[PDB]
Amino acid sequence: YSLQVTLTLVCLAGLLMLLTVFGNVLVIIAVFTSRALKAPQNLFLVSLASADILVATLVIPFSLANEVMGYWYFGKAWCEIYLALDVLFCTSSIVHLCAISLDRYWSITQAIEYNLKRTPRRIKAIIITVWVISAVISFPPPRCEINDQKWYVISSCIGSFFAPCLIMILVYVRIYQIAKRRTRRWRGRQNREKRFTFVLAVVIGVFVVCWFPFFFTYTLTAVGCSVPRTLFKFFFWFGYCNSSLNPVIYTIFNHDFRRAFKKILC
Amino acid sequence: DVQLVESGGGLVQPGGSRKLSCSASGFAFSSFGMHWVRQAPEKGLEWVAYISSGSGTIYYADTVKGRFTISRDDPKNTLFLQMTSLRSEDTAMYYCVRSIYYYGSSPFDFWGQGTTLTVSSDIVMTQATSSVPVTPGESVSISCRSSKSLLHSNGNTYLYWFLQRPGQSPQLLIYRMSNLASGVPDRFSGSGSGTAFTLTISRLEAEDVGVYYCMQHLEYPLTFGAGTKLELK
Amino acid sequence: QLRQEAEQLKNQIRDARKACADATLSQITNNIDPVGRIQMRTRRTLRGHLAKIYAMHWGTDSRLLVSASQDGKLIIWDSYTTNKVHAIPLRSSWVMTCAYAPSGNYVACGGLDNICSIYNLKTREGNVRVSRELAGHTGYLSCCRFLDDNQIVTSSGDTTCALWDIETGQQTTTFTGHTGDVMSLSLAPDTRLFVSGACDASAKLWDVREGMCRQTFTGHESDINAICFFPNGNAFATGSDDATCRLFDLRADQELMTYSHDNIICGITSVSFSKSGRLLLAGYDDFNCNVWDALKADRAGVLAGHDNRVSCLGVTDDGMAVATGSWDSFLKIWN
Amino acid sequence: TLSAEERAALERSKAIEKNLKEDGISAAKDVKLLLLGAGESGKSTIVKQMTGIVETHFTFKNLHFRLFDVGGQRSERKKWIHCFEDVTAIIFCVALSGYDQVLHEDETTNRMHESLMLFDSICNNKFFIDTSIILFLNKKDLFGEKIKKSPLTICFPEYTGPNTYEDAAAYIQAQFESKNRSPNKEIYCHMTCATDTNNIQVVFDAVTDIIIANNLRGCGLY
Amino acid sequence: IAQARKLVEQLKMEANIDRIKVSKAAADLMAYCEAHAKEDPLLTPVPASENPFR
Ligand SMILES: Cc1cccc2c(Nc3ccncc3)cccc12
Repeated sequence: YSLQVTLTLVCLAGLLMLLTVFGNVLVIIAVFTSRALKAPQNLFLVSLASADILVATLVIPFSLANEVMGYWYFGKAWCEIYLALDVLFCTSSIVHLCAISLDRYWSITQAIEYNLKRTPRRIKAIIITVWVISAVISFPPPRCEINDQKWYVISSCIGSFFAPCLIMILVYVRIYQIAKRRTRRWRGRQNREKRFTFVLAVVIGVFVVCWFPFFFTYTLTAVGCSVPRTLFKFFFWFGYCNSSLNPVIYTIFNHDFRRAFKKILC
Repeated sequence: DVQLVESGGGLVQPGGSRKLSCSASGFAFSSFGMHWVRQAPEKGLEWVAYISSGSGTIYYADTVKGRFTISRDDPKNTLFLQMTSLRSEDTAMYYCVRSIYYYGSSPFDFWGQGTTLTVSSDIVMTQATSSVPVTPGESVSISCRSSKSLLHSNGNTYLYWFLQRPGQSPQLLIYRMSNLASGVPDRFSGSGSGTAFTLTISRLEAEDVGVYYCMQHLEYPLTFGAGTKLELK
Repeated sequence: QLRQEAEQLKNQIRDARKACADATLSQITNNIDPVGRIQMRTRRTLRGHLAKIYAMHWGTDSRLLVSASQDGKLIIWDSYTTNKVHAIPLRSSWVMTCAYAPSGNYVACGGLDNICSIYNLKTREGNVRVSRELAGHTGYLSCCRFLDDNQIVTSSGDTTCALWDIETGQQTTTFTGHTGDVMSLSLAPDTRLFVSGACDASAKLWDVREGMCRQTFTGHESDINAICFFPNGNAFATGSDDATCRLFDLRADQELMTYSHDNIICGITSVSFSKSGRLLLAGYDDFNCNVWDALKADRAGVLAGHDNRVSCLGVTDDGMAVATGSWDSFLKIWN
Repeated sequence: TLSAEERAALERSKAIEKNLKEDGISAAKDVKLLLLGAGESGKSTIVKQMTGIVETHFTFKNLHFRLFDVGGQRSERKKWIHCFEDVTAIIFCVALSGYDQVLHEDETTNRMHESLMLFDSICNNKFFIDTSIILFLNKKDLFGEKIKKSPLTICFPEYTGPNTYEDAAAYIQAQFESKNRSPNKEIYCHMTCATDTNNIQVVFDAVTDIIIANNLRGCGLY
Repeated sequence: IAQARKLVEQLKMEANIDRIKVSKAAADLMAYCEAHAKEDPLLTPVPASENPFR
């Protein structure tokens, strides 16, 4: 492997881990320290931040060690559990994003009924269901590689990314259509149209641009195309990097969160 | 007003089972922790069990453990005690006592009339005296001794004094060896060090004749000293 | 004609007050040494409420305090252990004032329902019950204070204050002349006189035994939102939406000192004095409470980490701590 | 650690905390509305349709409403106004008929102008800066009779419009809609004949729209 | 009429207040503050021990 570039790589990934943990814990605090943030829906954000902190803190070094060291020097009795835990954490983050999107959609449409049914008990039930589905999907499978079973890989990739991606796309397309239909003083309204298009396109695009390449390229390898070469590692790294940015997308566009972060910083 | 009635006692052959209950009326029973206190046919008082206000905390004595269970049903304002494998020495007199725990509270303030039952380490409070010759119109002091200091780091010494006139249920007199229970004559006064305690009775009268018990509330199981009786030479 | 008589009096009396005015607190207290930089730190945070906290009061034991918030509930706090002793559900959720009986057996609350409710804390049933429903006022209740276990003084939007006999439930006295919503009152330590501030930009001192105003204090540019007596019961300080605090001397009938800063532009919601009276604390609409030197008229130290308007502030009888309540449903103990 | 007495006290405090949280969560479901009329406005009629603060609550389509009106509060509204700051919405009742009626105090104060000014003061308040307002223009029958045979010019001198009547109603409706500086806050207006029975429906629709708008603000789609 | 008469009557005795010298009043306030300043805990910080609030 590299002799000085390894220092550049290890340096860069430590940077990543730092940024991730920092932002996610900032959220967990703001949310836990802000009275205006005492809403049942923010439990999803808290769970997502906790999952991302766990992944960044523990899974990254083993994958940072791997590639850098160049081989699995750690206990070979750990690859079968390291890979599964990585899969579980990433799928849990994705499912948390999908559940947050679904809650937003159900709050925007059928607002009265869903507000009647926006109990913290239901919020916790959804959180536990997400974690249990994440555990179920991850329960099966001098070196360590990811699972290569075609059927298992295809099923896991499909049910862990493609379904939540489609659900998020549909819900946010519906939300965009609703906002546009309700869009029609006038300068403020037209400014608001532009603002919402943005906040949604960013949310719709960061997740896709960060995960679709890996999962696409992942299946491509599984289906047999396997054209991905080295770029897969870049796609792999783009996916984790996505977690660090994840809290920013879901918290910056909310004033109650922006003011809480400003208070915390100052 | 506030009163507790319990009736579950009777002639029970050894090794049997029985259920005891006292119905609480005239107060917010659901907001009070309840205790069961047993008195032997001859003399003495001893704590039996306790169930928290929310029924989330339960305690028992050594002998009670494994045979007695304490339950409550706030809707029906009733306190329950289940007895299994009753022993010959278990024959005694049972009281159910209300108790509310918050800052400046008066636990063990009200006691029931009790129900009789017949069949067939820990802090040692030591009321040395067992009888005190006294005459009306003269003062009298009764001392209580403890094995370990009752003075907690809080500054409260959890020492209690009860008076049980003959043929009637005991009544709270002093809680924390410095406070005076509501509706109690001012002549009573409790004071003492962290291990030794006493009382002062001024212008004693025939109405105060009875037996006094000192109990500690520092930690479970709650312990009672034997009593000190008063007479009329 | 009679109006002209009143004016000429207002004129002569003013020419007479200015006469008993040669020096100023400052000139006399220009050689005392500054208190320093008071740096109090939150020691406890009571976080049970779910809405704005509008009033609070300490018990005479200096350990228990009662706070009222718009969520229609009264909480008795054990400041030492941050435990909730009692939770009183209010019949009317619009409570804007609360008081603690000096004996500690009763707690009174009132608000936008125009009635003052008295709660019995010591009962044979071990629950808090409403003992009396003092309903004689026309406007909203603004402040309450316990003269003793059976007497309470209240202020309302009627521009009047009343003294009540709890057992009888009848106003035994009434104080009229404020020509403006009375917004606060304080009881002198001697317990025979009290003062109240009103929206008419004036505060009047009343004699409880008699029932008539004796001294009227003016020179305040806006409403008055808070009033408190000096520890010796010989002066008092007032807050206001004017963004300024002031204290007056009863025997001087005059303003003594003004506590204002150019940087500070907002109303004052509450004021309080330290045990020795050297320190004056005042809650501000700026989300923070400043501390002023009593005689030097200098902001000894700003003191607040609250998230919204500091609605109520109170110093313990032992002076050990100061509690601040804010519209963020949080109570903080500073020491 | 702590003694048995403090353990019991802490258990009691925890039970109190849990009960308080449950009560707060249960109470947060209902919607609170502030009713702000002006004298002879049709606020009494609205309340009938369904000495201090008067609270009227009702349930419509499995939704609980809490409507507060401060009518007996003759004190200065500047104080105690902040109490109803975290309120779902306001209800404002203007009498269309007021167009031709100097205030009873006969201070040459056009009934409508007093309402226009009162509405402006209420809408441009520090608090209630983001609280949507439900506006009711009742007594259409009265306005309908008066709008013919007497010009709205008396109230709005710069009428520059057809005297009768839907157009007059649009002029007054727009005149009320104006003086709303803040964006992202809509005023829902309705014409009340004093005998309609769908005002509950209109308020329910306004409240549902307000809730939807609030939920779309949390998603950051201000 | 009646209101003006009541106001004048009230002022008849609100200007009768015997008013002490302001300098002496301020001096008395300062003397009380100095005398009672020792017991004030907020003015003079107390040791961490004997502090009810940790
Ligand atoms: C099916 C699945 C779901 C989630 C994560 C997986 C993973 N780990 C990654 C992959 C991309 N970025 C970061 C971590 C490896 C292999 C399969 C995974």
